Amino acid sequence: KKTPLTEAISAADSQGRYLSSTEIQVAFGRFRQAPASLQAAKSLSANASRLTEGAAQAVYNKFPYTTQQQGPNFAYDQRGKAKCVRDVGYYLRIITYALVVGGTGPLDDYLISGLAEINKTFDLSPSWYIEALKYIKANHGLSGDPAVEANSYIDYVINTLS
Amino acid sequence: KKTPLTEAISAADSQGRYLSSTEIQVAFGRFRQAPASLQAAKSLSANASRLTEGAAQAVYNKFPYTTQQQGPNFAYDQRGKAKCVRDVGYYLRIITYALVVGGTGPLDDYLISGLAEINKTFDLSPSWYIEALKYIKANHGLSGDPAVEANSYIDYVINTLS
Amino acid sequence: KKTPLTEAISAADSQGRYLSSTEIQVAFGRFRQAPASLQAAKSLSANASRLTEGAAQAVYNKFPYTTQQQGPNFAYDQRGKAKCVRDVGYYLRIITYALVVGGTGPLDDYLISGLAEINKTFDLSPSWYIEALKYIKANHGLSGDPAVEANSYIDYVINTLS
Amino acid sequence: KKTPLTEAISAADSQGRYLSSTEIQVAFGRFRQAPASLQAAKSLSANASRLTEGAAQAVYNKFPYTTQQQGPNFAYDQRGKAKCVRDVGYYLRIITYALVVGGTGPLDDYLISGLAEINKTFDLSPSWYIEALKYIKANHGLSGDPAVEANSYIDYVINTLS
Amino acid sequence: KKTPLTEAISAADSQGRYLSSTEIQVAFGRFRQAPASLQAAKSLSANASRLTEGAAQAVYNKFPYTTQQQGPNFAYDQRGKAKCVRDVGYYLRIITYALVVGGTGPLDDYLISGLAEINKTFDLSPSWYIEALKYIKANHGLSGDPAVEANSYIDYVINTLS
Amino acid sequence: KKTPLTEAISAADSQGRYLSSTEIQVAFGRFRQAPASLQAAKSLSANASRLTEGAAQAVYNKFPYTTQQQGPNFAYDQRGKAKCVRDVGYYLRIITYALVVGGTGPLDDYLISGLAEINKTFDLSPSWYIEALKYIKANHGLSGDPAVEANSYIDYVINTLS
Amino acid sequence: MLDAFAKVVAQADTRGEYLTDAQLDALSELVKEGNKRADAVNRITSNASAIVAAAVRDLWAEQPQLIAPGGNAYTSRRAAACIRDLDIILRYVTYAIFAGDSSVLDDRALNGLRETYLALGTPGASVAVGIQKLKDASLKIVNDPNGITRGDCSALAAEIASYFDRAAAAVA
Amino acid sequence: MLDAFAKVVAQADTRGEYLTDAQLDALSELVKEGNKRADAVNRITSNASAIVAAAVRDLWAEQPQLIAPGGNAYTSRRAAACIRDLDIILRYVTYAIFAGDSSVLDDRALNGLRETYLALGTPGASVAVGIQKLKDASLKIVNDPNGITRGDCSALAAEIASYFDRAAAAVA
Amino acid sequence: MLDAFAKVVAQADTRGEYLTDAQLDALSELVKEGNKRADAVNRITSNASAIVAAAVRDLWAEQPQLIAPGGNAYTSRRAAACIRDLDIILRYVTYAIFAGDSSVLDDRALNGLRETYLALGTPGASVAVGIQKLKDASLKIVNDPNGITRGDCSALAAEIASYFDRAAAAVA
Amino acid sequence: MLDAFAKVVAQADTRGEYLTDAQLDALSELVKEGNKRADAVNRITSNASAIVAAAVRDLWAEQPQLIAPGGNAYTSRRAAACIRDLDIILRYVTYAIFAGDSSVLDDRALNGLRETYLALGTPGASVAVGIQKLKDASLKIVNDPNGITRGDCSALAAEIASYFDRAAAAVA
Amino acid sequence: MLDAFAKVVAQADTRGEYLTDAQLDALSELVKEGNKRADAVNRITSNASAIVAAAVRDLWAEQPQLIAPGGNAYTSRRAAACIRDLDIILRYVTYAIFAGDSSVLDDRALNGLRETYLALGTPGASVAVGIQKLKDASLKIVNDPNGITRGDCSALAAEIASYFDRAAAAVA
Amino acid sequence: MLDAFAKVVAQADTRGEYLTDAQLDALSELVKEGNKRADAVNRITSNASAIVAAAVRDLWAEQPQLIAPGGNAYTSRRAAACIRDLDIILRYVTYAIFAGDSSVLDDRALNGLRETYLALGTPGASVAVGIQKLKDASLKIVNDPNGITRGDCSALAAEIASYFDRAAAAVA
Ligand SMILES: CCC1=C(C)/C(=C/C2=NC(=C\c3[nH]c(/C=C4\NC(=O)[C@H](C)[C@H]4CC)c(C)c3CCC(=O)O)/C(CCC(=O)O)=C2C)NC1=O
Ligand code: NA
Repeated sequence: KKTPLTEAISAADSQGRYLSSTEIQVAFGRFRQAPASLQAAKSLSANASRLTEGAAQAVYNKFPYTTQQQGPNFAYDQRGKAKCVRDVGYYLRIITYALVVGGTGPLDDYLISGLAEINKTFDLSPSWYIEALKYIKANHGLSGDPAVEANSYIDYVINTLS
Repeated sequence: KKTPLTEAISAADSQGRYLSSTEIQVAFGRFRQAPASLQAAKSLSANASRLTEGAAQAVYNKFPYTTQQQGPNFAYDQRGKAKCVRDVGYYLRIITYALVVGGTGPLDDYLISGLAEINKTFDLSPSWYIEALKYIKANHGLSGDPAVEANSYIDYVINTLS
Repeated sequence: KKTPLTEAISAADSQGRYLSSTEIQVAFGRFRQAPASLQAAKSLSANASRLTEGAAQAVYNKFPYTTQQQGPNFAYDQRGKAKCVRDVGYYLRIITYALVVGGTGPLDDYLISGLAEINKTFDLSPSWYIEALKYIKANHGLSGDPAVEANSYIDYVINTLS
Repeated sequence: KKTPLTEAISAADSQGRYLSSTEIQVAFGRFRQAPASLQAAKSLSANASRLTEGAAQAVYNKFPYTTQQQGPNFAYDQRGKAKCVRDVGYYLRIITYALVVGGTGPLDDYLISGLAEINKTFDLSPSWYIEALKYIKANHGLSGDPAVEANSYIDYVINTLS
Repeated sequence: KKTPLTEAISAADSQGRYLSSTEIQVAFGRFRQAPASLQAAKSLSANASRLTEGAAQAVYNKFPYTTQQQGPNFAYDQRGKAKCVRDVGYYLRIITYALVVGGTGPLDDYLISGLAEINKTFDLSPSWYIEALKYIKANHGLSGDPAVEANSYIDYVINTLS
Repeated sequence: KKTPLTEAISAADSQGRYLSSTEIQVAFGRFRQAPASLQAAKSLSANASRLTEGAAQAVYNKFPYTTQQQGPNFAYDQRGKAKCVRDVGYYLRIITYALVVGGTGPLDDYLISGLAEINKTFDLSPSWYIEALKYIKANHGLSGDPAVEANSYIDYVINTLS
Repeated sequence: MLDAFAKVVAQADTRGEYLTDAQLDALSELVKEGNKRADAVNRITSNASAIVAAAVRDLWAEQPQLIAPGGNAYTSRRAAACIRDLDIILRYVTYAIFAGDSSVLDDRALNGLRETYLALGTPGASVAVGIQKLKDASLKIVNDPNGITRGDCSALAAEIASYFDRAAAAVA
Repeated sequence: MLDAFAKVVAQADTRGEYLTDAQLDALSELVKEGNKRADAVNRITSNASAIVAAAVRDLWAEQPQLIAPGGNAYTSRRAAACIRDLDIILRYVTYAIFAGDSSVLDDRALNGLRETYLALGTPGASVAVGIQKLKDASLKIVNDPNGITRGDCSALAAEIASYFDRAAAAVA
Repeated sequence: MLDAFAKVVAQADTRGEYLTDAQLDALSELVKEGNKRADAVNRITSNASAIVAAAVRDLWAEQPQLIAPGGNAYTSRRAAACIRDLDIILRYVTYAIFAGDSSVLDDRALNGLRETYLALGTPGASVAVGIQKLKDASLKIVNDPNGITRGDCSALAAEIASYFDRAAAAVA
Repeated sequence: MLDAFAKVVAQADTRGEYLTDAQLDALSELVKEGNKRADAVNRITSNASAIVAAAVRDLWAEQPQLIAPGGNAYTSRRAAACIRDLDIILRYVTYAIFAGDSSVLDDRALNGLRETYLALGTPGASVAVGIQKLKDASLKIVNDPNGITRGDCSALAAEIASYFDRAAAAVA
Repeated sequence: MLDAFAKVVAQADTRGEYLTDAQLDALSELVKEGNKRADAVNRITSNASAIVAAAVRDLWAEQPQLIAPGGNAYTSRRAAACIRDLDIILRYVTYAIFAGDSSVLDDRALNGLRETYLALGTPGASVAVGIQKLKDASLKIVNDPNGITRGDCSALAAEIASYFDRAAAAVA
Repeated sequence: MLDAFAKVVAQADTRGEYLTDAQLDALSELVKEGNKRADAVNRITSNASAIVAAAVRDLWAEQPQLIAPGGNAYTSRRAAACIRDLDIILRYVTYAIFAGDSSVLDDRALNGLRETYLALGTPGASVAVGIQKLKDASLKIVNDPNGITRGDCSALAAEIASYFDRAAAAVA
């Protein structure tokens, strides 16, 4: 929901006024940056399989006990690993949504709100996902402004987990 | 107060958040529009006398009774004419401020808040200042985005007077 | 709505209490005054045509451009003139309503609320109606208490327009 | 300090409004009534000692046990008797105050606010004072409007006591 | 409604908390005390007839005018005495309810809330029921903890009436 | 702060009420439990060192990576291990506080409030401390009522951790 | 919200017309009867505690199931609420008499009262009986010929009766 | 909060005394001049907008540093706020005239206004001059012989002037 | 609440899918026309007071019974309320243009607006006519070839027209 | 609102009767078993996080469409809200066991809860499956024979089951 | 906020130490005399009306200018306000007795009270005497040997006095 | 409240002057370096949790009395409130970088913070050290030459350091 355009509207509406040249400049900066964004989102979408699978394995690599300890919260079995790949896929997919709209809105509404309660209730460690997000940042291969904005959403999620 | 940069801060702070890439895109379009809009206040400043003196006469030409009706609110005398040219310079100068900050903040804080009370109390017709504003828009000589943004601010004041 | 009787009820009801001898004295004063007001309204009703036609004529004499400049806000045509004498009749008829009830309620509810927005939106000038009301005060020919109370309602409207 | 004049002011101040002819008529009604109101006050004060001692006596006759039962709340002795005539004098004096200002303000503020808490705490029966107030009504000897208004404040206290 | 158990719940619910060992100790306190409370309630119920008629007669002796003066509020007729015994029976029965739940809930909700307005409206003296309550305390014949807890509720109602 | 006696006061004060037999029964059940709680407190204090060392060691054996991975949040060095045993002591000492007061207040105020923020900021896994509390529960050797009230506060902290 | 004068003004504005001479003389006739109207407001107000107490007493003596255990008016809180309702209704009726118009009664007191009593389980028809007794006690006090300048008040008494009847109809 | 009548009542309550005949006659004197008191309230109110506009216009003409860029009354919002302060003071003064007591002016307008202007940076002495111009314009309107039954209003005029001087002394 | 990008993203999340290449290009085609979108917002906003004033003036000329005594737009408060309504709709329509999605207009302005007018007695069908006048004047201002880089805005104009037609359909 | 004692008192007040000797003796029997009641409260509360976590885990594994993209329990916010619902329900059930009465469950948690889920788009029958799983796990913990004085808890266990079944049936 | 147990815990946490064996035994002996403390609370609470009424009665008999016309406790409002203040303090004192700690009295009742009586003009010293009379009556009711198990409450009675004294001190 | 452009505009309005060419050109230089500024906001924001975590870790390691029992940062709540304070300062410093002006830091975070710490007994000098640690970690992250178009950011890093110093001087 939170995009530069919706934030612009919400602000003007809460002040009961028309959009001025201030909010117009918001659209300029958004439409200027959006090709870099929709650019980064097209690459992350194509590389999503190898990125989520590699992120899940990198978590296992830094935290090998997650594939070893017995319990529903862990990836000791196929079910656990499938749950982990699926989670990492959620993170990456919603991160692309944020790129497509140019704001953290999708991250806030679909991923981050309620996340700490989820990670607490199911004994999922935030450090697990931080490492997966670090691997994505280290392997998505983006460059220029698409990489800078993609990394700021990744680090946005990292900041929430820590 | 209200600029692209302060509005972005105000939104993030009211929501208790660090700035995100949404807000950074606000600074991007705004730093893109500034160089031009800035020089476009240097033009308006260098021409302020001519534009103000011209705008005041254009009000007299369209409403000649303002130069004849015997009353303190009118420009029938020297004192009245000085007050009028002063007012027109106030509008133009604060409009140039709006160009400088890329927002209506200066117009809202220095000019429009309290304006209806003023014009009612001192029996000053909004139609006088609309005309003045129309002359400025017709004669400021600006081109491109500088003209458009300046004209948006001129019509912003015209909108609050009608 | 706002009359001596209703304000007495509203004040008591906001305190959740019965009327006392205070509110009776309010009704005694209103009833002592009603006769010279009721007959004021009877005089203003009979002379409404002469007062409103002359009131608009007085505005044209002081502000000749209102019968010359060719815009929709102006009485330069037969249509403009009809709108103007119509307005003045609205002012006068509601002023007599205030006399009938002994309070500014009808003026507040039917005339004054939103009036500043009307005059702004349609480029009607408040001095036009202030001058029309000054003419009505000088020519209604009432005397004694009715003239005083009617003039208070006339000046009440003038106070709103300035 | 609730009077016809303070209520008019407070109502106009609460709405941020100047006084209008509505409130002027309140003052007219108050000044029209004040001669009768003050006359009732002057007669009640002159007969204060007779009315008070007689009202206290009417209570003793109506509730004889208030002079026979031995307790702090009873006038069985001279201490209670002094308290009782003092109390009855408080009621009558504050009642004359209500006539002076033409409103229940003095009664509400000096006598009635908190009265049920004092009676309950010190085991004073409200019936005792209703009987005394009845005797005052039957024995003040006022006629016309000063009687009607005096009896409305007497019945005002009686109502609060029941 | 107000019991040790419901207050424990209402405190934990108002803070969104599960019940902890604090509220469990509330239950232990309630259960340790309940046999003594249930003892007093069974005894008062078995002796309710003689305590109720006896208490109302103690009022008649203490205040003979109640069986003597003629009025709706007085027990001078059979209608009045019936009402009186009913009221005393209400007080005593709701007092046994308090003992049954171990709290003032039944007294607050069924008897005390609105009691001051009832007694004032129908000219019933709090002093009449204080004497009835004093009689019940002096004659219920309880000992030990049941007497202590029963008297606390008796003194609770007396406190309210004074 | 949160004890059976302070909750009883807080509830009565929020209702503007004196204490009643309800709150007295709270103190009764609380004075019934006291000897038990204090016994568990005196034993948990004498055994605190062996419980704290053993609980940390139980975490090391369940999650061996906590003594291996080289990072500030881990107990791979002596500094870490010291921090870890310090934390278990904090949990244990404040749990005994909860027994002394018969309520979760000390746990809420000294340990739990802001605990989740700390574990996330410093990358401390809640499973580490849950496992330590499990070791304390199965090794304090308490019996009877001191056992289950001690285990309730233990499971209380475990609930805020999961 | 409205009194007798504002009502006519409000009706005149919807037609955009001045008050006719007939409408003014009618309003002037109400002013002439203004002292009788003050007497009605002062007399009902000066007796309102007794009027209400008599109303709930007679109503409860009439329908003992209301105050019997399990009844809508049983316990002190609900008895006090029942007393307060008949007081509130009488208070607004005194307003309507003072205004010479029932709008204050309709707008602030009666609107939604039927639906309110249904949601409560309070017998609205039993409230109507209590309102009838508020009316009977009030009219006898208004028509009291002692201590007042003797004259005709039948028209005002009919108007007052219409306010009570209007309140009794609106509760069920 | 208090009018002239309530002021006397309150003072008599501290003594626990009934009002004397001199006090009852003093207040009866104020009732007799109530028409003059209503004219003064009506006349000031009826020209309130013009009185305020003239007070700020003349004040600003004498002290142009107030309106000049950077002045306390510079910008449209502070210019309006300056107009609003004088209109507020004029409104409360008409309350006091209507009441015959300055308590409403003291309790609701003057109390702390001296310290408010100090915190804001508003030159209180300039406000006092603006009040003095409200007073001069108001008294001229009150004492206007046209359109009124000619009579003596010098006592009322002096009462009005004290209210304005009180307000002027409270801001400096 | 939603812009054109979030509309696509929200629909993708319910499917749990990444946006396709065609979807990203389709959205990218929109961003490339961002300057025409910004002109439509700026051009309508810069003329809103004149657009609304013309709309209500033409509507009341076509339907004089709205402003005749007794009409829904008679009295200054109702007349000003009617002007505000058309200005409110115009404002939310420029919101929708700016966002490339009508959700802000649907959720915050149009949702339940017909039922509000029916409860008020405001002729919704007459509001629809007033909306159509806002639409004709806005499109004429948006499509003005003077003072702007000449180009094709027909696709955007159709989109702007759909927001007005949607607003009109909601009240007619 | 009510515990087991207050429940019997509320019914006796509507009849205007003292409690019978049998009614008192029944309540004295609930008091004698209060320790088991406290154990059931302590034991459920002490395992609430694990009971809720296992309730939603088994529910979502039995009904994977709920957490699949677009499902009601999909996204982190809705998955958390679903956990909270079962946690809240279990919390009110422990209130009900502690009070020996279901009024706190009915009045505060179940009242209108069915309709809430109907207006939210939440499958009520899925909540009931979640509640049934709170029941099974809780009873297995209440009846855990280790670390507690052995005795008969079958009647209390049956009362605990009725609370869960009451909540499951209220949401279906 | 604190009882006697939490106060010792709070001081031990600031030192990061467990409670010593003596500190536990000291808190144990406080528990062993909890019945006396429960009586002190119940006896004062059961007689709270008579204690307050006797306290104001003797206070006003000692200081007649408090209730004389103009007095700080003259008029019903001030007389009820004076009764209320002593009742509030007495309740907060029984709060302190129950907790065996003065925090609830200090934090919620005495915090800012002396300043309040200074802003009001109320004689703190007269209030301090009323408190002392609350203490006087309360202590004679706690120490009353009839209808209670004979024993030694001197330590508790000393504790009760310090709370009253604490309250008297903070207002003088 | 103000960005770098508004602060110069606010100063010019107090003079009633247009900006000089030097003032306009100076602001053009700021605009030209805006990419560096955006990186500074992005880089500090993208590391805020790590920067704050390292700041309290290094502060509490240099001053263990803060975390030792009884210390100001002892207990989980006060440790968390201490982390929060550093996180808030860092957030408002990032606001000041983004705006090129400290007004949002001064008005919203720093105004009265020294008095707040004194009232709580929090060592203002210890907070300043933590802010210095916030500064050092943030500057090294901004000056990180990796993954960025290399350039000179020394003037911006000098400006960023002054916001931290300003906050540090305001609590010490
Ligand atoms: C819910 C209502 C309720 C309350 C409040 C209550 C209090 C209470 N007071 C007690 C007795 C006792 N009570 C007192 C109190 C005192 N003896 C004196 O002579 C002093 C005047 C006074 C000082 C306060 C003493 C000294 C004892 C004996 C030792 C003890 O048990 O504390 C006991 C133990 C049983 C007994 O001996 O009576 C209880 C439970 N019981 C109830 O059911
Ligand atoms: Na004009």
